[PDB]
Amino acid sequence: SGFRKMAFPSGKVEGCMVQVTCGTTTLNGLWLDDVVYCPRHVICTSEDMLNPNYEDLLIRKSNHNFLVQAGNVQLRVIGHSMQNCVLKLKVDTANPKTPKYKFVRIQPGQTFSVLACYNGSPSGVYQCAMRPNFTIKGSFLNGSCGSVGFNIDYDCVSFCYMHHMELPTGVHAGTDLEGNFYGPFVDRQTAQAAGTDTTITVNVLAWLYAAVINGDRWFLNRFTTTLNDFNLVAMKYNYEPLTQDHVDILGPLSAQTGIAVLDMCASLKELLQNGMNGRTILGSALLEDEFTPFDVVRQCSGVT
Amino acid sequence: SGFRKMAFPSGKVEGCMVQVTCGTTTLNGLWLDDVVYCPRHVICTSEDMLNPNYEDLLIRKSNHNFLVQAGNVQLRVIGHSMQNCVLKLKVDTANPKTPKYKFVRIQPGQTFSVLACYNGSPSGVYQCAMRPNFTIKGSFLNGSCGSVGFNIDYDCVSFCYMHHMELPTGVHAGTDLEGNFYGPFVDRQTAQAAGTDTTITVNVLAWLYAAVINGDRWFLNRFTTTLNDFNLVAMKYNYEPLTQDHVDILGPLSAQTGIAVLDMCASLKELLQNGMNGRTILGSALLEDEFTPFDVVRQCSGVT
Ligand SMILES: *CC(=O)N(c1ccc(C)cc1)[C@@H]1C=CS(=O)(=O)C1
Ligand SMILES: *CC(=O)N(c1ccc(C)cc1)[C@@H]1C=CS(=O)(=O)C1
Repeated sequence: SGFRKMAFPSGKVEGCMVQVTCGTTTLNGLWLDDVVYCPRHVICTSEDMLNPNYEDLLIRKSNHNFLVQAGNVQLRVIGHSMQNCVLKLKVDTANPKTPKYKFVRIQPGQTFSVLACYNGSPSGVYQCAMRPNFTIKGSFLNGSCGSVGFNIDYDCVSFCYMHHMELPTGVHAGTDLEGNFYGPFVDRQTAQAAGTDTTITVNVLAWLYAAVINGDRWFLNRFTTTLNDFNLVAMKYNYEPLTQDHVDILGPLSAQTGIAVLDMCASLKELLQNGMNGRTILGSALLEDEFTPFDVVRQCSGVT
Repeated sequence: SGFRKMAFPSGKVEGCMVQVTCGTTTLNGLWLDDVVYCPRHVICTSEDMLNPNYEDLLIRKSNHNFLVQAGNVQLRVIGHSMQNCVLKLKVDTANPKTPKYKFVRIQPGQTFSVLACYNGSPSGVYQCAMRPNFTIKGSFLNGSCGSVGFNIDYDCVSFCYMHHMELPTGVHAGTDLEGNFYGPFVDRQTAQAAGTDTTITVNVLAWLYAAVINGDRWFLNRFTTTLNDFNLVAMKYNYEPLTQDHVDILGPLSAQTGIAVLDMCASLKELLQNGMNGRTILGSALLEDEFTPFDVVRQCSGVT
């Protein structure tokens, strides 16, 4: 019993973190096989960041300008290329700690673990969601760029995020491992406002199921609703609209608890309309939206 | 910017987790040098748990009854001993992944990371505090016993917790790595009620500092108070009394923010007396008490 915001074990990714230095800019890189992945803005001074031409800036760079350090040992760079907003540094040694891994571009609502690093040394791990405005609510200080987000399925690390930018509102923007930004963000020190931070409705319902499963049941009510009725309420409270796909995805938690998804929607509706009246659910005073149905099932059935 | 419930990177501890099987009971063990540490109740059937005599139960056990499996490889047990409520299994091979480590018995209010394991495989990592009633609010399913809690100082893992018991109220009890329980708990399936779950006042103030540092300042007020006055309010709301030691410990956050600890106490007092009036602090609708001053300073200054 008990329900916790839980990150994947970070070992397999700790073994991939290196320091990348170009001139006097230092940040984190990801060493997988004989390639080191890092944000392309490693080649910028903060002067450069107001309006950089990365193609022009890169022309002044050579293999030997990219200093890569795995712990204390220096890696030899035999090639560099720009892919979208990341650099790929070909090194002459395959990382012997390379896990099985994939690159995946996640959708908003999907959750992942972040290994926050400074100078290629891991400082801590925490759980995130890709927000519906394609920001993440991270914890990232100066030098944390190149820190990566990941899921682990048994032996396989799926890398979904590389950290690039803190927006002036202290939320975070970054790329998949192909260097394509999530959302409309650019690696440029400009005006970039986040859109509406909408709540991930399907994740809140998953978390309500997690609560039922763990004893917290006070918010179960006598009522039901329809997808269309629930959605009117969702709109009013800047909740993502709930689809039949969301209902389907919640089926296993439905089945296990014996609460129809549309009954749980009616419970959520009442919570949106009445607030929690000073009570808590799984030790929280608001509605948590960064547990996926998959996260709840995993944590509620002890998957490794 | 941004503030997150952050666990230590779990790699160094992932490398110490093994499966311990005695008869038909399986749980997690900690492999450090040529010793495997596990809960002594590995030798019990759940029948045994109502009123076990561990000394008598152990007499029927031999080195060869303790099956230890590190991933797929079986370790050979050349010795076993009972220390308080843990077993120490002497194996014939030192763990080549042994980090630098200490055993430390933490005090209530202190926070640590838990690597939740099943069958010696890590499932996830999360942050905890030892509560003032010597419980922790974990997330632990059947087979999670022998899971350990830890802090990391640079290269050194300080192990402070081994998971033993879920109490009937779905909170968790366990031992330091010398097998001594935190609080009055016993490895026995009996009536064991938790005491008052009091809030860790010094940790809440630390978290209020973390909030100031990160932009959330709405709860700063015009008022100050005294240790004695604040403490009257603390008593009423089941907050730990605040000592001069707590004030001293908060000095660095005081200095960095320019808010006297007694001014922040007055802010907390108003929050206790008036609630948050539907507002949030660092994305939370209640007062977080499982960040230590040391945790806030660490996360706010990018320590690795
Ligand atoms: C994002 C990041 O961590 N940094 C960074 C580097 C370069 C640019 C253009 C923006 C941001 C850190 C800033 C200075 S550093 O320590 O070299 C890395
Ligand atoms: C605590 C724990 O994880 N288990 C356990 C084992 C033995 C006793 C007496 C209590 C609790 C799990 C229960 C069954 S198991 O899978 O063998 C381990």
